[PDB]
Amino acid sequence: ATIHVDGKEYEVNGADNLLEACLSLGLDIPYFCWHPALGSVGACRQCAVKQYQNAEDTRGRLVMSCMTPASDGTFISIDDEEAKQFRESVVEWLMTNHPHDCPVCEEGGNCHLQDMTVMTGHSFRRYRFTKRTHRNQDLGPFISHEMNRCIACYRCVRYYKDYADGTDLGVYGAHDNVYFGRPEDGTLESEFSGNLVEICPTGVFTDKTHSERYNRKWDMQFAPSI
Amino acid sequence: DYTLTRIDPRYPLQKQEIVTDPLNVFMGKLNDMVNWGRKNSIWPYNFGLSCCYVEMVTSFTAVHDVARFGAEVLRASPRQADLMVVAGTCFTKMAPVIQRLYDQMLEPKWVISMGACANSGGMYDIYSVVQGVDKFIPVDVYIPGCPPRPEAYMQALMLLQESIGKERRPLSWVVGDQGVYRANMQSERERKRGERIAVTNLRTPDEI
Amino acid sequence: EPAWQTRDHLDDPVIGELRNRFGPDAFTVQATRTGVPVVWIKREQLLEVGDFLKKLPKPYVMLFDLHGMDERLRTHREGLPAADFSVFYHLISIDRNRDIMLKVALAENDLHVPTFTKLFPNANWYERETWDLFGITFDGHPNLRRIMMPQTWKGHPLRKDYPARATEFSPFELTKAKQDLEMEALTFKPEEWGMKRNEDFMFLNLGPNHPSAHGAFRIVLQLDGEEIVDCVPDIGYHHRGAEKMGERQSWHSYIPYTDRIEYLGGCVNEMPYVLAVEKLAGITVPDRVNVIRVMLSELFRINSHLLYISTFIQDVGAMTPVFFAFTDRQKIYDLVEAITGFRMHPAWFRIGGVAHDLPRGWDRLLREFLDWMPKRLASYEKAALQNTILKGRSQGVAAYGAKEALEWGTTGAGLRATGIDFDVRKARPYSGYENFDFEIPVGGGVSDCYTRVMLKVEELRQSLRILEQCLNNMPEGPFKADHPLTTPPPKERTLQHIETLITHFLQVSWGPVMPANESFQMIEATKGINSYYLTSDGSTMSYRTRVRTPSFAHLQQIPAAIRGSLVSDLIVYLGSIDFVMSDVDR
Amino acid sequence: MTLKELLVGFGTQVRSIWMIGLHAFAKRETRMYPEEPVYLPPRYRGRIVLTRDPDGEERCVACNLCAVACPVGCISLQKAETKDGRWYPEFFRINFSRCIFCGLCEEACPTTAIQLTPDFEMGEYKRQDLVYEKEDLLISGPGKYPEYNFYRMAGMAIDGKDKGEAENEAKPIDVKSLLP
Ligand code: SF4
Ligand code: SF4
Ligand code: SF4
Ligand code: SF4
Ligand code: SF4
Ligand code: FES
Repeated sequence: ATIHVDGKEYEVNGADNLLEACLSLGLDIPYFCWHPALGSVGACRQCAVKQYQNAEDTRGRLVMSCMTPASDGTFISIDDEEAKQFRESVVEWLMTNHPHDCPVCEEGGNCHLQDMTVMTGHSFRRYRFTKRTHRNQDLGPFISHEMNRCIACYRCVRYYKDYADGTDLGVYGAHDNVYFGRPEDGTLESEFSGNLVEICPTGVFTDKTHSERYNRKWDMQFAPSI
Repeated sequence: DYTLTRIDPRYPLQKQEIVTDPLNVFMGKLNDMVNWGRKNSIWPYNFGLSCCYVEMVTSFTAVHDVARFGAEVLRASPRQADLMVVAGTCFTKMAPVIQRLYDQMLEPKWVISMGACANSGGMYDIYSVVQGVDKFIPVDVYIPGCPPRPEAYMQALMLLQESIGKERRPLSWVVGDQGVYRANMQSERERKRGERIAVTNLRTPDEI
Repeated sequence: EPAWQTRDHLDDPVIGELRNRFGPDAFTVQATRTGVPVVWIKREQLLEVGDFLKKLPKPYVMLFDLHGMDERLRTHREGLPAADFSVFYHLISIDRNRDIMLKVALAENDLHVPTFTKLFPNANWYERETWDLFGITFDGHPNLRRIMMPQTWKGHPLRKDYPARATEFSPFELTKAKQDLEMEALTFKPEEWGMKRNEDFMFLNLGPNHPSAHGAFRIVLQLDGEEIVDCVPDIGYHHRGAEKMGERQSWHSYIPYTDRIEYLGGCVNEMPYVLAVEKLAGITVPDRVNVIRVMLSELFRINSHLLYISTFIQDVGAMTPVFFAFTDRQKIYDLVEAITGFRMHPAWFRIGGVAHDLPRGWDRLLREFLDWMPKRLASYEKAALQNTILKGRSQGVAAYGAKEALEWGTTGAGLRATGIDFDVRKARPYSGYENFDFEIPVGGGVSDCYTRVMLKVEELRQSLRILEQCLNNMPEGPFKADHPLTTPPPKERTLQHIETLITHFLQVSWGPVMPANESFQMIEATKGINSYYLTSDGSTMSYRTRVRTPSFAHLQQIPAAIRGSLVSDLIVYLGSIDFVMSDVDR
Repeated sequence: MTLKELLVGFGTQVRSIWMIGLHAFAKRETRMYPEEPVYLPPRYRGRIVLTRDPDGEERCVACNLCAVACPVGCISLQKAETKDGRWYPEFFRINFSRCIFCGLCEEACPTTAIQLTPDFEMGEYKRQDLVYEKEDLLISGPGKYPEYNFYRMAGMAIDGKDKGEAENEAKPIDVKSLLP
């Protein structure tokens, strides 16, 4: 297929969506809800680009790149002013309830939301009201739960139910009182519950074994191994 | 609480051994008066290397007046000077020159490291900088700071002064023990920790 | 259009002249944020382009910079010629008040460039610098020896594969044999350095230890009786590896390292680095930030000029003005400690602004220093500068005209003593220096030591005028920019907002992500023109940090003016240059 | 030289001698250390200490921002957790032989726990005593910032501070609540 990003022509796989096609080319598009192994559901509304109908179209329309197929002759813009404003607005709307917990959080320096707020340029806060809070749950000796830092991106429920076929974790609640976790306090039953520490873009699910002797990612001497 | 050092040609060519204090009250009074005369007239070596030397000569001026301690002669030859102040960075090219200037000095000699560069290499963890002046010469008094303020250099000067005031050196080279005795004084960290911990409030940084 | 916008300068008349001379496809323009036209030229046409620029109607008489760059690890090389190494030449045309940057591409194996010394004599040390740190060989150089490191060294540090840290190397062992061979390496033998020794020429060695404030270095002297017939400076005794260090630290953490490039500038040295970083990030600082930075730069300039005058007077032989001028430096240090919090190296500038706001009461200390200064300066002049013995020591000693200053790259009072009115603060205004009323002094046309001293005294008086103008009308507003890349964000918003805390968390730990671009900024330092050239590959680190300093050009200018004099004139000339070894070596 | 330059030179030497005598009849500019204590500004960058909460706890949360923001890398620490869940440094050491007193750690501290007091007398005999452990850094008060508390702003629940009890935090609404 043939796409045009900011007037520049690119050749991409026609079956894939615009988000993974543009991320394959090295272009930077924000995203929270979409995962490469889980598919697109269009939840977080963070991946907005401005799609034009034809070449000589100036108005366009704000679409989501994860739900937009990369068909032949597609015309989109990433760094459009309205698209950038909407993406910063989505970051800000996720910021209206995020707790002031980054120094005391295990995902600090490894947080997708941290990189994604810095990337979108959002640094000024104009929210002066209260922030919602949630009680935590005891999710066994491996996963530590902190429901305050969630952004309701629905990655955990999608992975744990559709992919891993786990049955003890889910979403409850309502409009802004969504609760992602077990129906009651107890250990997570699935044998693939460890991948929630990286499926979750925030620090809701953290490695408690690492959280005992914690240090940041830049302090880690890493190696590849089997 | 004393250390015996003797030199006899990896640098330095000397070994330290823990020895108790031997210190005739006439010899003790002679040693005390010799140490008093040595500590009240310390003749430094004018050695211009880096930033810390500029702050050393900022200590050397009228607004600070290190001359009050009898430490203002500032001889340009290593033979005429008693104290070597490594006030700068020990570069790889300048390390043998520093070693030679230390070698040409004569007993008694003392070494004051000025700045993080001369202390441990400091902020320059680079290929051409030797990480610390203690890698090749012994050091008596260390000063931290980048640069240390001039009054800190006088503080280290007094530190060296009571270090000299409680050390034993041979009066003559023909009679007595020739080894150099240096007191293992209690360090300033746990000595000042009695009043450093009790600090409660400081002036807020929004005022002058 | 803002001053940080990416332009290629295709409308530059020099570009059209090169188009008409060499054809349309002989070269390739490059769009950067350096503010100068950057032209990628072929290697064999380099000398032809140099001749064409030298013989322009308004010629490019100055070789401002000449260095190399390791382009092996550079990923974002879109629109650029394929190269594993590059060599860039920054050439300044004073008459046009412009400059150009010619870049020559080199492969990984064929690392030879035609020499450039036949057009500019400063290309000798510039090409020795390029060979010393990159290994690039220049065909036809008189002597391509290591200038910063000893000849008994392996590898080239500014290559991208070299280990930067001494911890990667073994700990420095100094055995008896190591000390013997290191002292043997410093032994000077005339045939290698090009002395070419009549059986009467006395050979003299000054240094490397230097009982003065301006670093430590060595000069080898050939003496026909008491006449200096030939001399070549020996530098590299203060090499701190600052550029490779700039490849190691982040954008934010590098500022204390820019502090100690020239240790008599402080904020004056911090200014071009943060200006180039703000050019990279597209940050437009508010006017209050500009006035604060101007105030600190002028204060440190007065400090450096006071120290230079004191050390020169002490070199002549009067020892009391060093005490008085250091008391004045203590007053300046009182104000600087009150504002920033440290005496010589404040490290107080930040990307997009300053570290803190001003304390309450800085105007009182500024007023006190401003009424303390001028009577002391007048007493300084009437006590030592108008002395006839000092005039006999200094007037007519190591003099050169405009041609010798231009061809050797001399800037500052060394260039302004020739009557060439070239100051950065007036030719290319930066940081709101146009909102101040001040004069640029010029000499009669002869660069004596006395002419440079009076030029710096008049510069001190003009800096006092700028300080008074800043104190009288001081803007009220922010002390940091509103850009999201301002590092760090304001502290109270970090302390009680969450996205500001996140921006702080990712800007002090990983570092800010500057987009992949090139930037350049030169300023009028306390000793001349100091320039920062920063190339970023889109990471949180500087891919290339090039620092050009005027003391390098002055030290290379030294043998062209001191030839045919005695040794006391050499000491007076050394004391009257206003250099430091950290400026030359860095 | 001519006779005129000789008389001018003699006059300038006499003038310089007279001005040196006039400065000799002036007041001393010397600040007499150590009898006269040095006045240092409040924001003077000197000895690094670790401050305390107004409640009496240590203000550090072992977030390791100062260690990575330190360009010399002279900070080492390890995070530890109490039974309630608050974060403190298990140990904390600064290599003062390496520290350049650049103040980047205090600027980068998100809890204002680490500060630089106006104190400069840090000279030492041995380099081993220049490593200041956590015993030599924690002071009895809040230092230059007298009323800040990170845990009052923090969203994490600790002892004496339940969920929703922080600044600008509503009470936790349960998902089983009958209100729509
Ligand atoms: S808990 Fe994590 S993965 Fe689940 S919706 Fe919230 S942010 Fe997404
Ligand atoms: S998960 Fe929340 S508290 Fe943790 S680093 Fe990310 S934004 Fe901060
Ligand atoms: S410690 Fe700092 S002030 Fe002293 S020589 Fe090193 S860089 Fe300069
Ligand atoms: S002042 Fe600078 S060098 Fe010292 S500990 Fe803090 S960040 Fe490190
Ligand atoms: S930056 Fe502050 S809170 Fe974080 S580890 Fe350092 S001292 Fe502790
Ligand atoms: S990534 Fe497309 S809406 Fe979430």
